[PDB]
Amino acid sequence: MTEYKLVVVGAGGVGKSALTIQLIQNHFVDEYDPTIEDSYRKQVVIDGETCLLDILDTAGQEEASAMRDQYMRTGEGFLCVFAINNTKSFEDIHQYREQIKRVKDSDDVPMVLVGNKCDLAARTVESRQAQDLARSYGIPYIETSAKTRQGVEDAFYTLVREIRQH
Amino acid sequence: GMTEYKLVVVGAGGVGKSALTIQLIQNHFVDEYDPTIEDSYRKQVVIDGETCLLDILDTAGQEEYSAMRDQYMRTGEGFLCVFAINNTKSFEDIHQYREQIKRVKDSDDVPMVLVGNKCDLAARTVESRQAQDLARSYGIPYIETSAKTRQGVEDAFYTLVREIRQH
Amino acid sequence: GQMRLPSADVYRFAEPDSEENIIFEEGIPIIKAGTVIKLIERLTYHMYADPNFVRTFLTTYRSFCKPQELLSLIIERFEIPEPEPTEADRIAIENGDQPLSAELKRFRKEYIQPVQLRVLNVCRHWVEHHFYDFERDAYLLQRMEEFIGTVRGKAMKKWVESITKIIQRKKIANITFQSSPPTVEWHISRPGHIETFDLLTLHPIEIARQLTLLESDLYRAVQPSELVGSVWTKEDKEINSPNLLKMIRHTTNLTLWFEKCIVETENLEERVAVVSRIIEILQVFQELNNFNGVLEVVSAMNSSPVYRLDHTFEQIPSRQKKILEEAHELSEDHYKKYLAKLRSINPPCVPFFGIYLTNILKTEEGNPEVLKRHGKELINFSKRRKVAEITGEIQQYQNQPYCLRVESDIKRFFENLNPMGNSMEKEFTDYLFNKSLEIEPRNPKPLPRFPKKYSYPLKSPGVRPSNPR
Ligand SMILES: Nc1nc2c(ncn2[C@@H]2O[C@H](COP(=O)(O)OP(=O)(O)NP(=O)(O)O)[C@@H](O)[C@H]2O)c(=O)[nH]1
Ligand SMILES: C[C@@H](Nc1nc(Nc2ccc(F)c(Cl)c2)nc2c(C3=CCNCC3)cccc12)C1CC1
Ligand SMILES: [Mg+2]
Ligand code: NA
Repeated sequence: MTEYKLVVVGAGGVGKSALTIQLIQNHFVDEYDPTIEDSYRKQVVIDGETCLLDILDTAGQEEASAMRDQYMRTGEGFLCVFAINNTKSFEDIHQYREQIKRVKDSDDVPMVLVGNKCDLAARTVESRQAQDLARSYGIPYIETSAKTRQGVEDAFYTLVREIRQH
Repeated sequence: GMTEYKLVVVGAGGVGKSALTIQLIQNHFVDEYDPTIEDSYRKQVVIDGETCLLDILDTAGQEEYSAMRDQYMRTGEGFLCVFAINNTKSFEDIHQYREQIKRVKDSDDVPMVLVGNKCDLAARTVESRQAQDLARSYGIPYIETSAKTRQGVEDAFYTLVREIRQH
Repeated sequence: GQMRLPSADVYRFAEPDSEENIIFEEGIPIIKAGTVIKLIERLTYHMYADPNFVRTFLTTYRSFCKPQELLSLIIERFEIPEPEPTEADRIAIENGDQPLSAELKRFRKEYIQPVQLRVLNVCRHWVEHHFYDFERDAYLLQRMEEFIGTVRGKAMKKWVESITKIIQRKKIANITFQSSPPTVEWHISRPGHIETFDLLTLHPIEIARQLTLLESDLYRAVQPSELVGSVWTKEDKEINSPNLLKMIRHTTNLTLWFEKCIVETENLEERVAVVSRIIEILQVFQELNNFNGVLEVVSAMNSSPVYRLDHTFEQIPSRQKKILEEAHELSEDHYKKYLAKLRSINPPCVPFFGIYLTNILKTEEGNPEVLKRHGKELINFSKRRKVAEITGEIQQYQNQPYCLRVESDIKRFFENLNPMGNSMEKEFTDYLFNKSLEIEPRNPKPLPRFPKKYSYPLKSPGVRPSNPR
């Protein structure tokens, strides 16, 4: 059993915790309890191989913005999450991308761009704009809903595959 | 090559039974233990000049799974029946453990030893004479052990191996 | 340079690390032993977060620190003094200018705010995942509410207000799937006819599914509070470990029911059908990764009353003998193949709990509470980490739910199963063994014949599922 260290990052309120708890427990969290730092484990078979996912769920609130280097050092791949009804959260993605690259001193860090809350009709970030950004990073773009489970396994397990082949 | 003996520890829970195998298999002289370590219940020893391998099953903590006792007992060639010298109920349980071993092994003469274990400084309630009398009525050896000083631990296991060898 | 710290005389958590107060294992450090002050410092460390350590500590700390004392210590940790103005700040103020306060601003940003946030994360994890401390001590809860409710200042405000609401919700205290659950399967007993339910009249697929839902729920209900301190073995086990004991007593009752179904079927041909049906239920348990259920069956077949039934065993079809042998071999060699299989499957699963109990108990009993170093007694934290590795594995398999539909009548049938009746254990297991001797006497006594007891067909419907439109 290979172990994989995944880290979920992005602006406050985009659904990092809801995505993670949907993956771990098959439950949608309605409350908005801002995270400081949480960690989860999941044994799962991906492409016929059993592994153990360690998932770090990080703080999006700006008051925690000086505490990120410590978790970026440990992570092997990153889910970069924004919400498709929150343009500021999409503009915040590049700050996370640049900090991860600096901390890990690498242009080639496993990452997936995640556009969450895709169950909501009132979109303000178009898929094309997010896909363009993802291509500029060399990474896939996956739209998700922590509420309905749409795309949730695809997002996390695509990240595992990129760590596996790194 | 060397003979392997499959030994099984049985007895009441909650009264320090596990200290017997831990102290044996331990690094005698470093008080530490990881029971999850594959073959932390196997120990090569020399008994009366003959080297052998002990494989010890101690399911301490699973006493409430009472319908699994037959399964666990069936794996063994010799048995340590353990009670605590400050717990009369655990001593009174011995008769039924022995009857159950005899039924599982389908034999009236199964290698076994009676072990009285001193698990703390609380007052002893089973005197050595009572336990010697019980062991004699069964035709089996009696060994007393300390759960803290390792006294008697080697004697209990080596005596059982001698019972198997002389069966 | 490193930030300067408050004087250790006014703030105890600024004492330098030494082997008299902390020992590390041989890229964050792993603590082997330390004083409680050093453990709490590293639990809330300014340089890094350690979420695993928070879980380990909050799961195991009561073996070395009382809950009331832990709260006092983390409040002490939270109350960090700010440094005085520096010489450059002094000179600026003397000239009527605003000081740069560079050292003060850095200490706030890089020491106070991370430590305080990590103290609040301990509080949040404590309330969310270890709330029993507060259920059992109402005054502890009052102290926590008061502490959180009086934290001032904007940097912590979002989390203070959140934690206040979380506490209030915990005081007064839904699953979604990738697909639909399969259709409930029926055999001789039809829906609503609970009086006919039995081993051979319910569908074997649905017996295995409904027992798996029941056993999964029992597994998922066991909290670490029922395990740490080996409390399920002690005199107050019924008070401290009720969900664990309910889970074990279910497993015991099902094993005994299987044994009773077998030996009370006196006709040989009927008894072969009973054993074959139990092995089919075992096959579905294996398909569902219900290892508790697998071992319920394996323990029944290994029991003295059943194991000796050579005439019955001889007539078990070869392919079913192979299924049962494979399941039995999971237990061989100290569960070697079981442990490897559990770590390879795709959950949901239902682990067998007994191995966890033995490993927690032996870890507790085989390691000292303290290490003595340089005349000091240090808390042996490595021992607690080992216990929390086991409780963490347990919790990891408690997360995944089964995509199976409950059948409320079948569920109630297995919830109310009571093979022993009013008999005591020794009485009942002697009865089972004497039944075994009656139906297949010891050689050289002749094998008797017995009349049939079942009026309905014995042919199994099999264990491959059906799917109408
Ligand atoms: N409709 C909808 N709401 C969602 C979705 N994901 C999260 N939410 C909601 O958005 C809010 C914030 O979710 P949360 O998971 O706490 O966000 P977060 O990114 O972890 N916040 P923080 O960075 O502060 O820890 C909650 O009310 C949650 O129910 C989604 O996919 N759809
Ligand atoms: C796979 C299975 N093994 C064995 N099983 C059984 N019996 C048995 C098993 C299931 C039943 F449903 C009934 Cl009815 C009976 N006897 C055995 C014997 C003998 C015992 C006593 N006489 C000599 C022959 C020897 C070697 C193996 C076995 C294991 C789960 C337990
Ligand atoms: Mg969050
Ligand atoms: Na007593």
